[PDB]
Amino acid sequence: INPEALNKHIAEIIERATNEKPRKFLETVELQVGLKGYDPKKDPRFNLPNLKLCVIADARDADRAKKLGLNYVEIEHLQQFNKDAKQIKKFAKSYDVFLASKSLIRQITVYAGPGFTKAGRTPLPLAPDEDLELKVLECKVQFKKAVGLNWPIGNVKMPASEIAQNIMTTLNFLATQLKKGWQNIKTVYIKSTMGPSHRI
RNA sequence: GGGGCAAGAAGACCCUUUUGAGCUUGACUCCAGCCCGGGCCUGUGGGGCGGGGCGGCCGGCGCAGCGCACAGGGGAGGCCGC
Repeated sequence: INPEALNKHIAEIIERATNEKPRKFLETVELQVGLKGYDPKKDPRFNLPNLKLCVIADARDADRAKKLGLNYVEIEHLQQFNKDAKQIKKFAKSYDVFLASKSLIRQITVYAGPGFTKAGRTPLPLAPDEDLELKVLECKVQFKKAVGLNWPIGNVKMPASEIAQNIMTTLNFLATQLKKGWQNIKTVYIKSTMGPSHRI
């Protein structure tokens, strides 16, 4: 049950991995959970709660975004969205997670903001005075029709004790989401990006 | 032998009764009988198939695109010269 020993090995295999390593300990850690007593047809589905967010925002949010290092955009490609509809698929893939503006809600809501979600991207509302900076820090369950759920503990090189806190939070939450409870999950795995999986 | 509505015989016809019986069925509720399955009786052996668990490995076409994309993640570089 103790996941600490398997986490302790993670640093050891990291030695030969190398990798792209953006704010990663030479890789990204993952939690892969198998499932039992559940199928896509029935409905106890629940959606609940380096890394990046697309700052589709306005003045000040843009100024902090260049200073932080996040891409910032407004009406330039808003109108160009009318010119190309593939443009909304191109920019949704361009940013794994997105970040809308509360002030700039007006322009995207009337336009391609739900179009962004047609490909599958909904940006997160941000007034510039509210800290776009601390929203990054804020950054889940998704049974839907997927029986097998894999999430990333993160490109975390942070202490293994923090790593085990997140390995636990997801796990108690997954059971809280599963009607049987902790006995609806067949397997729990912890692994490096190109490295092998280790159990709980 | 006309009458004594002469005598038998608490009409056996037909009604009534929360009164019966015999028979019937595809009435309601059932019982023997029988058929069927498993347990017990009930020993001493030899096999074979299938499930579950494990456990290797192999696969999967609307073409749009680059081709059969099984999917959930990681992932821009690893370790394929990819």
